[PDB]
Amino acid sequence: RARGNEYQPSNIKRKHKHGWVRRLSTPAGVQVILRRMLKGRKSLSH
Amino acid sequence: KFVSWKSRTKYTVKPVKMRKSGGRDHTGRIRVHGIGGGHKQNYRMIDFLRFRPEKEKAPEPFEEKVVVVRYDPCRSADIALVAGGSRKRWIIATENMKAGDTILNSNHIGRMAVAAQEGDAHPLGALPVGTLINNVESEPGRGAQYIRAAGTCGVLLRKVNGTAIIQLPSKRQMQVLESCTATVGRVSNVNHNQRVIGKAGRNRWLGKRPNSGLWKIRPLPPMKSYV
Amino acid sequence: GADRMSKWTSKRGPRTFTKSRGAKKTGIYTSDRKFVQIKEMVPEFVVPDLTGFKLKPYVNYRAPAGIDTPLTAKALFQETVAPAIEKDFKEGTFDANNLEKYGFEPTQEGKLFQLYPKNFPR
Amino acid sequence: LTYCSTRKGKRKTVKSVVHRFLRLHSGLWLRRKAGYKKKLWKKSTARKKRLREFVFCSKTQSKLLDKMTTSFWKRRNWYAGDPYQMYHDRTNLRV
RNA sequence: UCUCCAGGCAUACGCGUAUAACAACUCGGAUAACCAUUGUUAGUUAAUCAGAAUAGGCAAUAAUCACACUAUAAAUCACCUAUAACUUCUCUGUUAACCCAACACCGGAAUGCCUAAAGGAAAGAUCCAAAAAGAUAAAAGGAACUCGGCAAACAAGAACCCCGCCUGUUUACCAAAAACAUCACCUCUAGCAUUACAAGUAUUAGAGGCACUGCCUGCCCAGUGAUCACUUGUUCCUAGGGACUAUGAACGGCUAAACGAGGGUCCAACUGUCUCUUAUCUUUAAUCAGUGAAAUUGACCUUUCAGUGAAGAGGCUGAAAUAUAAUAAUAAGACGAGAAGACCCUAUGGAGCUUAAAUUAUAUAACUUAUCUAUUUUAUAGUAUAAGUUUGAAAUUUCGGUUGGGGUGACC
RNA sequence: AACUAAUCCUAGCCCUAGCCCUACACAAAUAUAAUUAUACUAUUAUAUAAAUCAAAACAUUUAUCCUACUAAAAGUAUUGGAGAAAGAAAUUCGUACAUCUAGGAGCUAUAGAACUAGUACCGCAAGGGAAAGAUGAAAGACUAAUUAAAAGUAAGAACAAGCAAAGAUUAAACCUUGUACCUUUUGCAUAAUGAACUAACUAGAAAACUUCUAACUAAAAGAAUUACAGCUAGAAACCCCGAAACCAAACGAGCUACCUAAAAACAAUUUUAUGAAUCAACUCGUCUAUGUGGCAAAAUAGUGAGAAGAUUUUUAGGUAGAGGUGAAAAGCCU
Ligand SMILES: [Mg+2]
Ligand SMILES: [Mg+2]
Ligand SMILES: [Mg+2]
Ligand SMILES: [Mg+2]
Ligand SMILES: [Mg+2]
Ligand SMILES: [Mg+2]
Ligand SMILES: [Mg+2]
Ligand SMILES: [Mg+2]
Ligand SMILES: [Mg+2]
Ligand SMILES: [Mg+2]
Ligand SMILES: [Mg+2]
Ligand SMILES: [Mg+2]
Ligand SMILES: [Mg+2]
Ligand SMILES: [Mg+2]
Ligand SMILES: [Mg+2]
Ligand SMILES: [Mg+2]
Ligand SMILES: [Mg+2]
Ligand SMILES: [Mg+2]
Ligand SMILES: [Mg+2]
Ligand SMILES: [Mg+2]
Ligand SMILES: [Mg+2]
Ligand SMILES: [Mg+2]
Ligand SMILES: [Mg+2]
Ligand SMILES: [Mg+2]
Ligand SMILES: [Mg+2]
Ligand SMILES: [Mg+2]
Ligand SMILES: [Mg+2]
Ligand SMILES: [Mg+2]
Ligand SMILES: [Mg+2]
Ligand SMILES: [Mg+2]
Ligand SMILES: [Mg+2]
Ligand SMILES: [Mg+2]
Ligand SMILES: [Mg+2]
Ligand SMILES: [Mg+2]
Ligand SMILES: [Mg+2]
Ligand SMILES: [Mg+2]
Ligand SMILES: [Mg+2]
Ligand SMILES: [Mg+2]
Ligand SMILES: [Mg+2]
Ligand SMILES: [Mg+2]
Ligand SMILES: [Mg+2]
Ligand SMILES: [Mg+2]
Ligand SMILES: [Mg+2]
Ligand SMILES: [Mg+2]
Ligand SMILES: [Mg+2]
Ligand SMILES: [Mg+2]
Ligand SMILES: [Mg+2]
Ligand SMILES: [Mg+2]
Ligand SMILES: [Mg+2]
Ligand SMILES: [Mg+2]
Ligand SMILES: [Mg+2]
Repeated sequence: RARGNEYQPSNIKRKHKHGWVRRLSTPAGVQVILRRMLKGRKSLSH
Repeated sequence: KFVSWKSRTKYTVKPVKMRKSGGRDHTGRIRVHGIGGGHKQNYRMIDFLRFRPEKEKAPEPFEEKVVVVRYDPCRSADIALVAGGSRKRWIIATENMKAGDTILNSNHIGRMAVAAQEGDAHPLGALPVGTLINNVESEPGRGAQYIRAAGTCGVLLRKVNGTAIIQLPSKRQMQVLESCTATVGRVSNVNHNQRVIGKAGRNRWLGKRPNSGLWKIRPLPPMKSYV
Repeated sequence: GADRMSKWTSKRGPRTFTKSRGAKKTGIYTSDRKFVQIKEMVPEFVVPDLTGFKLKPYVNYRAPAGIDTPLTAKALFQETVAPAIEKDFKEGTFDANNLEKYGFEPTQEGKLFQLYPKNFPR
Repeated sequence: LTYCSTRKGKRKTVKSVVHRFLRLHSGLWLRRKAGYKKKLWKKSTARKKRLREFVFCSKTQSKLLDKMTTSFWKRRNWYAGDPYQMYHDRTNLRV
């Protein structure tokens, strides 16, 4: 079949998989946020 | 995130909604293969301590009335709703139980042998040698754990002092205190083994997934040459 | 493919997603899915009578602006409290216990308008 | 070998050279004969005598041993009662 | 107004102003007109559509028009007892030709209603070439075509071999199958509870094999005198003396049918597959107008023949030919241009897999001695650890050289 | 007689020196699907770094990585498949520019920071990550000029004949001579690689011994060293781009594989009443043609398979790489 359409948007999935609360739930996720803060990213998470 | 569905603390005769596993654990990984889907089923809380005297009552032999013998999705054997006093409780049904029958549950250890009527629960001391029994309990007051499948009967081989030898359905001999409670007769659905599944789809109804498609003595040095 | 930079508002997402736009709550949602508005929770505008009032939006360009002197605790204290204590000290009828006589408030509890923590809006 | 060491930034001696060869100050190197302690029961008497001797090294071997050791091993040592006292110098060498 | 086409309107999810008007005509739409583009201004209005007090007691009786029935896979708060409270409308969603595919992509995309009352336009203009694509028609013949009846047909019928029992499943993007699964049958493991197996218990569960069905073959189960006596057998005590024996493995030929986009074969019919091609229409082509890519490219003022040469020459040697430039066609050459192709060899380059490679191996599982406990007259049992021994779940590392293709033997 | 272009100088940056810091800069909102005014539901880093790599393999081992004053002792003692390599201490020396905020034989728009910006854009996510600007004192003087100047074109197509030139010639072409460049192949090119062209950028680096030039000289050196003409100082040296891999920690199941929960769809026609039959919707993908930078990074057009079930489909959740899932294709996990 034709590929390239693997993104099937869903806001509930997006915020649950990559959101603020998800990232702060684990120390590894908190370190992800710290790295993005040190780089200066405007968007720390979804 | 997996929470077991077995979270009900109070005994009831109301059927309980069961969540299926698929063979996974609380971790979420497969631990047992061949488990998936099937028909949705409801759990009926069985009571395996036949001699449970009712609340606020003395521990003496009592009788119960058989309301109905139902079909159990969760078991090979069939269950019977039995009523006595003001209490209803599900139990395992023997070979010949019918609706409206009366079954005894006795604490008394007969000094002499007690006549064996199928469906009545007596201590193994009361029973005479050779009587078929089912729903045996390893330890007094523990609750039935053995011979509770369809059609399975255990023979009471011997009694000496306060100990009896029970031959389990696998022919493995077990010993227990004669104070332990057993139910006379074999379990119902005596012809459960004669069933024919017939088609692959019927097994998938029962929550069984297909098997995988995937398809050691070491000689000692003296024998290594001669292998 | 999602937009990460735009704000998260109730217009976006599924119907189940809802959130406020910053309006203060005026009531409670009780059981039975019922909204019960509370009269006290609804702000009431205290509007004065403007009849006979001489102050208008603008001022004469010929009106002199004064020297800027922001009000301080000392300035307030001298204007209000100092004369009373000074007069009482000369008469000798002054004691530490009765500072409330001159306007001191030992505690803010029981006041409709508490200075700290503030319990009234602007 | 190590030309520039991490800690001191210097050349390093190959200690396996220092454990097998003697440098005379004139520039010569001494060594033993390989196998002089091996299987003496099957060697001829003349062969054993040849093995026991101390022998000099060639110009290329001397050049290699010079590269593999640092200057400390090339200095004058004034040992009292040195048995090689006379062999640190060359006499009547025209070349 | 006419000609023709036949998935439309809502909701969900998603999207985020693409909605509408005006003004612009730079950019965007693969061209114009016009705007889906730029700028400015506007917009989507809900108490019904949509989103957003406490403690006890307690339940046998599906659904399918639920009646009759049959079934098996066994299948959806309430109600009651007390306690507490004793009149309320704020907040949020609502536009659109829209989403996922780098694109105004012949793709992907759930539900309800309906099938034209809703929604749309295959042709920028012209011309009627070759080749290429698609549709229709065919004199006589009817598989003579071809690896093969592939494709097509005014046909769409019959039959048999091989394989697999069957319906299913699989290599997203070169394999859909004879492979995998499958009921049935067989082997092995396990006598037990509060997170899987399982709120289960040998007619159960797990691991794995294998078509079933019926029919054959028959490893095998000390001898001899008969429930019975001696010789054996096995143990001991010393060749003697005691002690003790107490249906079915391995296999096969096929239920024998049914079924199959499986692999072969045959007959009938049918035909432009072919003898042997043709005509017409559409697409493309070509001319005109607008817009405008790609691989590729040392430089080129870029010929033929014979020789030379690595099987090899537009360019070298010798003869010959030869005003200059376009347009449309052909594919012999430019070892024509592109791919992560094919084959072989090399590296003291990798990686996957398997073991009977070497080194290890508190993964498990056993044990022994300590240690620590209890008891015990030295014994038992146990065990937050240490040291051993046995298993090996795993881990790490390696693939010397000479040997047409190997096999082998050899050799260094 | 000029188009495309070209020219420019400062925005800032680099390395040191010095110096601890104490900046923690309206209201409101935010850990709930962050930035949503109030109760529901409790809250919490990691046991030893590994491997690559060196040992021309690899298996003990392999500086820094993994820091505790400079210089000397000393690359010495010691350690090491005693191999590759590793490597002290005792013991001597050191008041460091001091003062105040300084300095450059450092860069100048392909440089110097990635930076005009962690933005635009790309990715589900972790993450990756750009490009560019130029008038004058005044624009409240109409936005400046400057340059046969790059390739590319135009002004101005071509004229038998040939690596395109050279010798020439009165004469551009005619006549004569002449097998492109680089890299390799055996020193051989009609071989084989590489190059459309222009501009900018784009690859040899160290002092043990040796040589040359000087100071002083049985002594030389500004402490620790060498010395039977030595010793001290100077000068003189050893490239760039490119794998498949390996390990550690994060991020991923919105695709796909399987599972859990809650839901949905299946007309008509026959039937022994169903993993039955015919055939739509729907799911799949047999065969052929087209397409082959396509409409499409797997499609179109026909033709076909299943189509009440081991069916299909929707929403949310789950299992993660030493792993997961697998009706085993070593298939699938953006
Ligand atoms: Mg993609
Ligand atoms: Mg999906
Ligand atoms: Mg198998
Ligand atoms: Mg207009
Ligand atoms: Mg345009
Ligand atoms: Mg519009
Ligand atoms: Mg607009
Ligand atoms: Mg609308
Ligand atoms: Mg695409
Ligand atoms: Mg219409
Ligand atoms: Mg046309
Ligand atoms: Mg026809
Ligand atoms: Mg014909
Ligand atoms: Mg033929
Ligand atoms: Mg033929
Ligand atoms: Mg055909
Ligand atoms: Mg099959
Ligand atoms: Mg099939
Ligand atoms: Mg498939
Ligand atoms: Mg495939
Ligand atoms: Mg098929
Ligand atoms: Mg296929
Ligand atoms: Mg098979
Ligand atoms: Mg088939
Ligand atoms: Mg025929
Ligand atoms: Mg045109
Ligand atoms: Mg020409
Ligand atoms: Mg020519
Ligand atoms: Mg020729
Ligand atoms: Mg020629
Ligand atoms: Mg042509
Ligand atoms: Mg050609
Ligand atoms: Mg080629
Ligand atoms: Mg080699
Ligand atoms: Mg190595
Ligand atoms: Mg190797
Ligand atoms: Mg290696
Ligand atoms: Mg190692
Ligand atoms: Mg820059
Ligand atoms: Mg940059
Ligand atoms: Mg030019
Ligand atoms: Mg010429
Ligand atoms: Mg080649
Ligand atoms: Mg999912
Ligand atoms: Mg139907
Ligand atoms: Mg069917
Ligand atoms: Mg069909
Ligand atoms: Mg069929
Ligand atoms: Mg599957
Ligand atoms: Mg296989
Ligand atoms: Mg294979």
